[PDB]
Amino acid sequence: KHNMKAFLDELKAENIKKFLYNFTQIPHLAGTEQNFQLAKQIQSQWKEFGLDSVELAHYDVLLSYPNKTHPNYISIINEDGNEIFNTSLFEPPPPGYENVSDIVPPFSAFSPQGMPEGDLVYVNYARTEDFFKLERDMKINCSGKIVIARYGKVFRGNKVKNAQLAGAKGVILYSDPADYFAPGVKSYPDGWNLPGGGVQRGNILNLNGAGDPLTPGYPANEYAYRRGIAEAVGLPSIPVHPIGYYDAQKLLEKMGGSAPPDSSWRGSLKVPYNVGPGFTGNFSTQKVKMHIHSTNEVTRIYNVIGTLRGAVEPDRYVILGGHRDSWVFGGIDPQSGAAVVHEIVRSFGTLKKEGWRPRRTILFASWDAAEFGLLGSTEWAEENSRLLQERGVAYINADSSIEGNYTLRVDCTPLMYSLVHNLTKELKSPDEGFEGKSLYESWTKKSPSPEFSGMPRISKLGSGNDFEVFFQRLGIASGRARYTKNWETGYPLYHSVYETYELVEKFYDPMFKYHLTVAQVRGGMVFELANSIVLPFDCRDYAVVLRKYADKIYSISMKHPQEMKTYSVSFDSLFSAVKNFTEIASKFSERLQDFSNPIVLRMMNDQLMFLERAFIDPLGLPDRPFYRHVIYAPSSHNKYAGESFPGIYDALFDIESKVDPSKAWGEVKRQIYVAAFTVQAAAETLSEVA
Amino acid sequence: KHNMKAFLDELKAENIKKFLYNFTQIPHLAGTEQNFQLAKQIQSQWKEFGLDSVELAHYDVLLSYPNKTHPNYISIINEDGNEIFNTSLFEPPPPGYENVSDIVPPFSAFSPQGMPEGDLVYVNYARTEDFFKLERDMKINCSGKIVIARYGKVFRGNKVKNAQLAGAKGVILYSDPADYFAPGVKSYPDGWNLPGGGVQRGNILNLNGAGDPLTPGYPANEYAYRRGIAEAVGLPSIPVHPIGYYDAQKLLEKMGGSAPPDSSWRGSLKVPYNVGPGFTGNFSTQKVKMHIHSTNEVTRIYNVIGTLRGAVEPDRYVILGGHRDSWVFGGIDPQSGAAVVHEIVRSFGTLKKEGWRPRRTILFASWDAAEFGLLGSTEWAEENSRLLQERGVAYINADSSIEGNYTLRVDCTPLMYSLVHNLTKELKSPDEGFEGKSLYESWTKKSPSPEFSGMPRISKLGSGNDFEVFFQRLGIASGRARYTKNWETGYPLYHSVYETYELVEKFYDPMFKYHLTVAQVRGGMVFELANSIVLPFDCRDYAVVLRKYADKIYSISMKHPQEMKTYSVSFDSLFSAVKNFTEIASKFSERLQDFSNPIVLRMMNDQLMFLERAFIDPLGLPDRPFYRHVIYAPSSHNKYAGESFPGIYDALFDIESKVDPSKAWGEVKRQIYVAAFTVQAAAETLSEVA
Ligand SMILES: *[C@@H]1O[C@H](CO)[C@@H](O[C@@H]2O[C@H](CO)[C@@H](O[C@@H]3O[C@H](CO)[C@@H](O)[C@H](O[C@H]4O[C@H](CO)[C@@H](O)[C@H](O)[C@@H]4O)[C@@H]3O)[C@H](O)[C@H]2NC(C)=O)[C@H](O)[C@H]1NC(C)=O
Ligand SMILES: *[C@@H]1O[C@H](CO)[C@@H](O[C@@H]2O[C@H](CO)[C@@H](O[C@@H]3O[C@H](CO)[C@@H](O)[C@H](O[C@H]4O[C@H](CO)[C@@H](O)[C@H](O)[C@@H]4O)[C@@H]3O)[C@H](O)[C@H]2NC(C)=O)[C@H](O)[C@H]1NC(C)=O
Ligand SMILES: *[C@@H]1O[C@H](CO)[C@@H](O[C@@H]2O[C@H](CO)[C@@H](O)[C@H](O)[C@H]2NC(C)=O)[C@H](O)[C@H]1NC(C)=O
Ligand SMILES: *[C@@H]1O[C@H](CO)[C@@H](O[C@@H]2O[C@H](CO)[C@@H](O)[C@H](O)[C@H]2NC(C)=O)[C@H](O)[C@H]1NC(C)=O
Ligand SMILES: *[C@@H]1O[C@H](CO)[C@@H](O[C@@H]2O[C@H](CO)[C@@H](O)[C@H](O)[C@H]2NC(C)=O)[C@H](O)[C@H]1NC(C)=O
Ligand SMILES: *[C@@H]1O[C@H](CO)[C@@H](O[C@@H]2O[C@H](CO)[C@@H](O)[C@H](O)[C@H]2NC(C)=O)[C@H](O)[C@H]1NC(C)=O
Ligand SMILES: *[C@@H]1O[C@H](CO)[C@@H](O[C@@H]2O[C@H](CO)[C@@H](O)[C@H](O)[C@H]2NC(C)=O)[C@H](O)[C@H]1NC(C)=O
Ligand SMILES: *[C@@H]1O[C@H](CO)[C@@H](O[C@@H]2O[C@H](CO)[C@@H](O)[C@H](O)[C@H]2NC(C)=O)[C@H](O)[C@H]1NC(C)=O
Ligand SMILES: CCCCCCC[C@H](NC(=O)[C@H](CC(=O)O)NC(C)=O)C(=O)O
Ligand SMILES: CCCCCCC[C@H](NC(=O)[C@H](CC(=O)O)NC(C)=O)C(=O)O
Ligand SMILES: *[C@@H]1O[C@H](CO)[C@@H](O)[C@H](O)[C@H]1NC(C)=O
Ligand SMILES: *[C@@H]1O[C@H](CO)[C@@H](O)[C@H](O)[C@H]1NC(C)=O
Ligand SMILES: *[C@@H]1O[C@H](CO)[C@@H](O)[C@H](O)[C@H]1NC(C)=O
Ligand SMILES: *[C@@H]1O[C@H](CO)[C@@H](O)[C@H](O)[C@H]1NC(C)=O
Ligand SMILES: *[C@@H]1O[C@H](CO)[C@@H](O)[C@H](O)[C@H]1NC(C)=O
Ligand SMILES: *[C@@H]1O[C@H](CO)[C@@H](O)[C@H](O)[C@H]1NC(C)=O
Ligand SMILES: [Ca+2]
Ligand SMILES: [Ca+2]
Ligand SMILES: [Cl-]
Ligand SMILES: [Cl-]
Ligand SMILES: [Zn+2]
Ligand SMILES: [Zn+2]
Ligand SMILES: [Zn+2]
Ligand SMILES: [Zn+2]
Repeated sequence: KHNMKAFLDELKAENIKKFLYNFTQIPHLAGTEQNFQLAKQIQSQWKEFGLDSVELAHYDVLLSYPNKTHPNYISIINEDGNEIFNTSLFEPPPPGYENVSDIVPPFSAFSPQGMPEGDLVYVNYARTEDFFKLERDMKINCSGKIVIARYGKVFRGNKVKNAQLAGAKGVILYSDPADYFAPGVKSYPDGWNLPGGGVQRGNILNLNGAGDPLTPGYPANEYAYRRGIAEAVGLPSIPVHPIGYYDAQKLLEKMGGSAPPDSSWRGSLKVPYNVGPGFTGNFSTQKVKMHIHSTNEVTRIYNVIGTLRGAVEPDRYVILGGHRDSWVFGGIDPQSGAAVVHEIVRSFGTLKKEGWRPRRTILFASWDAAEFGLLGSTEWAEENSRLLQERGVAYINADSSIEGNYTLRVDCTPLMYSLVHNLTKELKSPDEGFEGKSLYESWTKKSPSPEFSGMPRISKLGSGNDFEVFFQRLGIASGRARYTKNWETGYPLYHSVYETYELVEKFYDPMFKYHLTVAQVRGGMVFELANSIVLPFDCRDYAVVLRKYADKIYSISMKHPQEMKTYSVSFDSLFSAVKNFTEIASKFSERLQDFSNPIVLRMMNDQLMFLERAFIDPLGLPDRPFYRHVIYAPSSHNKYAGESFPGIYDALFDIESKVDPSKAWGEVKRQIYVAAFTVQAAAETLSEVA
Repeated sequence: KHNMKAFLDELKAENIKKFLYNFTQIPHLAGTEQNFQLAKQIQSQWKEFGLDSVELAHYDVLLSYPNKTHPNYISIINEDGNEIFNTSLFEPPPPGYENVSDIVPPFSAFSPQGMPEGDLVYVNYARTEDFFKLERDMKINCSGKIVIARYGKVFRGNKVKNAQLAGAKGVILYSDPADYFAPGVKSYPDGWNLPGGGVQRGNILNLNGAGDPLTPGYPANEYAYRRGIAEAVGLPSIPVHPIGYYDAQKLLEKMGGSAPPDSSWRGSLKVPYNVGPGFTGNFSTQKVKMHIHSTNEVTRIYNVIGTLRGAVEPDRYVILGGHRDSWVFGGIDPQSGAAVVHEIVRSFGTLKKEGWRPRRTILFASWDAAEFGLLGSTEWAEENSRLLQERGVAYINADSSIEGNYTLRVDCTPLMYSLVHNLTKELKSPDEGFEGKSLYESWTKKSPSPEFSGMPRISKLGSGNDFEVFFQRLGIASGRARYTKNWETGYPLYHSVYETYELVEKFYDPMFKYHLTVAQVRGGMVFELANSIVLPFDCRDYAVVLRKYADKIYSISMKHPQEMKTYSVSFDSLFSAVKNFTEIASKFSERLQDFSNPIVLRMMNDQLMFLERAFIDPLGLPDRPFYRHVIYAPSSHNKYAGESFPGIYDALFDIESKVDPSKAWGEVKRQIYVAAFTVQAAAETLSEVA
């Protein structure tokens, strides 16, 4: 038989290991020859594996690179203009790689050039709440200052956006051991902790889902008309550079001015964590100077797109995609994901060579330039948006398979909750102490649901990964799964040169059993979405969460009862809409269970497929035209986090500070109307069609 | 048998006549009790006729009405502030109706209040070219003036928009006998010409497809959050009032200043048609004073929505819709259309009572408030947009069935050209001298195609009618057909109190044979769209027109060869896209002809249905977010006319006057890229799906 169990049994830990080794011997930075060579290799291998067609889809997009002959660095500058301390020009390379060529030194992609000279202010994580604390409580003025911020808690671009708007002329980002050095664990190469010379790379764009900064809305193809740099989307306006904690210590140790307001502002370094501005009396006349010479350059990128044509519904697409580009070796990010995708393609291909085809078409994607702002997946979706929104059933992402070895982590639409629960009950747990038990059992024990007994935690989707354009712009049901760490007690080497094959094989997953379990979850999801007669979506699960989200947004508003009285702010329409969605979903599920008629089936499969699509508003969210999903959007304060009813949430955020409360509460009421209307309209897609 | 011929044979001229009489005895102005009573009657009758369900869909939208106790009028005002002449307070009512209550006096809907006093400038038709001539050639300054313009040639709102931007403080609109009095024909009631006391009503909004000015994007339902009047969409900012030619003569006869530049500026009145500004020397000290007291008021409107559920594909909708609201009696506009819709519903119902159902669902609509800006159809489409864009096969409009008695007029998407040609070859011509000949033969003889021998003229769609939201915002294939006049040699009584049943029965269509022929065309189109196994769309016809439109836009650009050299403006991408569309459409048509498999059929019917949808750009046209179709949009100078490649056309329009030619030609290049990309993307929807 060719059923799911046949597909799953063909997946092998040893193959995943072989592929991971093969993908991580040299750097694969977006836009470089080595990453084009890897694209060609994967294209060739996916053809060998048995896919019907495998093509490269290329685009010419804005990328950013350091200048090879004028390196980026930061200085402490004395009274005379002598540079008395300089940060590192590169991370000490890991053992055995000290002669590998073309390792990109640490930099912040898309930083402008500049050499700003100034006094530091230390801004904790540079979160919006951290800036509120500085300015409103401590009365510290960031205007004209260089801010030094520690990484962690939110996406780094959001930090830079916050720093900009606070008036800063530069940002130094660093990794504090409080956030990236786990107690009792050795630094790389003898454990998985971050050494003092390690540095986290990463882009600092604020694109809000636009993709290539020069071509928002349209693919960056050969005839594309590009915005000028001055009109580009999302580019930072102040120089930015990341450093390690050895170099950060040398910068923080002289900080004067105000004490930290409290212990949540102190990291683990042996420094005062003084907020500034400026250094203590002896060194009051020294300043910090940035030297940033990186250049933005339109560069060709390549996606690999593999097709396994459906036997019955070839015009319905289930997509498994993850990126291929890495900052350096990509040991975890993304090659632990890409190796899993490669073995999934191999397994589907094995079944295909034996005469099997899935019911629906499966598309497999190896995306380029994800590290520079999800550029490869976004340009491809812009090029193919008409096909995807009329044919796209689901998107399963496949970036890093592991970020820890403790338990499963799943983030997905409520439409896939039942599918995930059912699949994980049929898979074996890889965990110690759970041998012979299901993955559902181990996951639920380690990561319990906050609301329900005997259920696991599943998170929302925001951004930060290649599902973003599919889910937040186009409204295609999306999910992701990986193995993760224990939060109760990014990983330390994230985006550093130390993310290697050896890191994974020695410290994360020596037997590749966690990788195998992730391959079974992602591959299993794809198999069920592409083969189940009725799409494996349960609309009643959306109804349950919509009520939770409506309760939660109402509770936020109810912090301001006088204003709700004054401006007549009612959530009655939104609760009515959610109640109607609940009733209609219940009736639809009865019909689905109770309907030989392939027209009624496909009519009902179309109602299932277009249900996620119904939460899209074609006008987008306010000043964010490419975030269109009314229920979820990436948080306006943290791209990594999903926010529910984002339009209403943003209208309420810090509302007590708004200068015209009538207008502000009017906008809250407008967002309640948009949300209530969208929920009711989605509900009505599930009604009998005529 | 229940086939098309059975449907068509059941339609009767005598029933159309009976219904037209029934619909036109009292006024049915949007928002009034009489028009709600008619909605209830139609709902009841459509139920009786056999529809599965018939509901009222209501919305609360901005309407505009005169003040019953402070009437609108225009004055000539002397030096002392004595009003020496006043325009009429109402049109003399037609014979037998002089005691009918609730006739709305002539007014311009949505005019603001005001009493501006000034000197006139006569602006011909107030077209953009007329304003160019005044300002650039004659150096006449409209700032602070009351402009008097004649109706005709373009939609009246576009006139008011032009007048506003020229700085005017008021607009007087009038009907010149050159445009509304056919030579040798008697005035109403003794012929179909416009009498001197007749006045054309009509709204003067510039909504650009938004629908209700207070709720753009979302239905004006019970919980809607409304913009303030100051933020409303499309409202004119200067007072506007329409008058007849007896009253216009009294205003024009004193005009001084400059002579008309040429004979195309002179109408038929016995006046000089002097452009002004102001009156001749004897009366130089007199001014014109407007008195406008109309009020905008949120008012409930009602659409009737009838459903005939499909037997095989109930989730595919073919829509026949036209409006019900009229300015006064609606003898032609819209009741000549609504009477045809009523007989079509009756005929489909007859077949339904005998056990027949169409293959796909047919929706029938009686729209409200079309006269106030297509409000009823637009709010309904906003409410149901998710259902329509995933299920909508086609929209056939049904406003006035006649505007003349000479020949057929069809405006539609190229996807319906073959369907119309085939249907009209099977229908009998109603025309004198063509007895026993087909309607195709008579139409083609009277209205030949410009480009092809032995083919009829079919026009493009713009706006001005209720197909606008379906076609231009949502991308649902749309069409319209009516009987029209001979252009080689609006109709005179358009939007006047003289549009009565007697007008039609005595002067336009005494036997109701032209109405019957229109019922066969519209009803026949609906029958074929709702019943044909394969959708009756021919993608190759789109390929032919796209090449014509690309040739035409290139020719416009080629008026500026130096600039195209300087800024490297190439249309190569657009021609490549059109060539690819041609090739792919040809291959798709081969597969369609050559494919027992209902999945392949429906897959291919989905490719046909979503082909119009592929021409929608989710970002809309520049500053017009609700006009989304890249191939067609209503002209930016005349809402009634369709324009092809509107984005490029507007970027080229008057480009030689732009102050920064680099930026202007950059925008032309951007629009060429958007157009080329959209054509290629539409083409790719017709490729094999996997
Ligand atoms: C959830 O689904 C329910 C349907 O089960 C749906 O109920 C609808 O609610 C609206 C109210 O928002 C009802 O609207 C009424 O319709 C009648 C005509 O049928 C009108 O006469 C009413 O207007 C009068 O009363 C108003 C309220 O006091 C006044 O503001 C107004 O000026 C009039 O005097 C009113 O429009 C509608 O009938 C029902 N439909 C039903 C029961 O089938 C509810 O709206 C759905 N929720 C959401 C968020 O969509
Ligand atoms: C109409 O359909 C045809 C397909 O039949 C399609 O042809 C495509 O055209 C593009 C050109 O716009 C081709 O792009 C080339 O792709 C190759 C790789 O396959 C690249 O190496 C090429 O880039 C080099 O050359 C460029 C031009 O001088 C340079 O600008 C560039 O820097 C590189 O040196 C180039 O990208 C593409 O291969 C074909 N696809 C085919 C033939 O299958 C055409 O685009 C379609 N029309 C529209 C409007 O979409
Ligand atoms: C990664 O694996 C690929 C696939 O086996 C290797 O590429 C092959 O290399 C051999 C011998 O050098 C060639 O004969 C084949 O043509 C290649 N096949 C391809 C590209 O599909 C590649 O060498 C491996 N890389 C590493 C670092 O081990
Ligand atoms: C930090 O780096 C800078 C740049 O390389 C060093 O400054 C340069 O030193 C060289 C060697 O003497 C001189 O030729 C240049 O004139 C210097 N450039 C300057 C001062 O801007 C600097 O000495 C380094 N500091 C430390 C502590 O290594
Ligand atoms: C997950 O598994 C459950 C348990 O089998 C499925 O629920 C059953 O579905 C069948 C077929 O429709 C019904 O006959 C049963 O009554 C259901 N049992 C329940 C609800 O306890 C469920 O459909 C699966 N989810 C998927 C496939 O997405
Ligand atoms: C238009 O026709 C309708 C439908 O026949 C007439 O309405 C009917 O009037 C009769 C007698 O007055 C009532 O018994 C029915 O209940 C009505 N039927 C409906 C409303 O569906 C209406 O009178 C006609 N109007 C004119 C002006 O002739
Ligand atoms: C035009 O209409 C106005 C408004 O009705 C007339 O002016 C009014 O005349 C009455 C009757 O004598 C006076 O009571 C008001 O004081 C007048 N209002 C004014 C002058 O603003 C005016 O006479 C009419 N002109 C003609 C020629 O009929
Ligand atoms: C209009 O009528 C023509 C003539 O019958 C149709 O074209 C024929 O379609 C059949 C069935 O696919 C083909 O076998 C013939 O070769 C076609 N004849 C031609 C092109 O001359 C055409 O499809 C009809 N258009 C519709 C139904 O939209
Ligand atoms: C356009 C908004 C996102 C910015 C593009 C880079 C995205 C990149 N993503 C990542 O680095 C992701 C984050 C995650 O999903 O855990 N890393 C992994 C291991 O999945 C970044 O954070 O830098
Ligand atoms: C929002 C843009 C259109 C404005 C709404 C009123 C539309 C109204 N339409 C009409 O009066 C139409 C015009 C036509 O299609 O021939 N009249 C008829 C007889 O069909 C108007 O012109 O006044
Ligand atoms: C890189 O820096 C060198 C000098 O170190 C300079 O000559 C060159 O212009 C730069 N490269 C760029 C900007 O691409
Ligand atoms: C912060 O300091 C600078 C002094 O350079 C000043 O110009 C700016 O307005 C200040 N912002 C405040 C006080 O909010
Ligand atoms: C793998 O799990 C073990 C046991 O809990 C632990 O000692 C080790 O630190 C884990 N590795 C990582 C990278 O979390
Ligand atoms: C209409 O005009 C009368 C006086 O003629 C005035 O009292 C009333 O306010 C007006 N009605 C409105 C503005 O609806
Ligand atoms: C038109 O005339 C007015 C005089 O009231 C003037 O203010 C305005 O600027 C003029 N416009 C021109 C000359 O373009
Ligand atoms: C109807 O057609 C006849 C004959 O050509 C013509 O005399 C009459 O004017 C037409 N009526 C209208 C309204 O065009
Ligand atoms: Ca783009
Ligand atoms: Ca609206
Ligand atoms: Cl992932
Ligand atoms: Cl029409
Ligand atoms: Zn990644
Ligand atoms: Zn990453
Ligand atoms: Zn009309
Ligand atoms: Zn009209």
